[PDB]
Amino acid sequence: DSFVIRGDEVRQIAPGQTGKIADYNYKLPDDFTGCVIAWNSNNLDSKVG
Amino acid sequence: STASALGKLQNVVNQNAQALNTLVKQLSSNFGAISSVLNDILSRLDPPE
Repeated sequence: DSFVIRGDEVRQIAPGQTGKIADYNYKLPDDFTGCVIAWNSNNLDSKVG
Repeated sequence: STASALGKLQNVVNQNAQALNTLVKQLSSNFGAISSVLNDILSRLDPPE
């Protein structure tokens, strides 16, 4: 599963985690197996406008 | 007239009553948890802890 989020919210992607994204957009199960990949796309996905 | 001649039966009754009473009394202990009542723990934390 793929998406793009803000830099501060990466800590909200964890089992048993709460916040604004983990409860309204994407919730992970408590016994989640698998794992998470995150990287930065500031110079590509951010525009001066 | 003279009492205390039936120590054995009274001792058996006292032993049973005391054992049951202390078994009931043990419910109030903490065992190192935050609280001794389940509802307070449930209604004050998310499930991870």
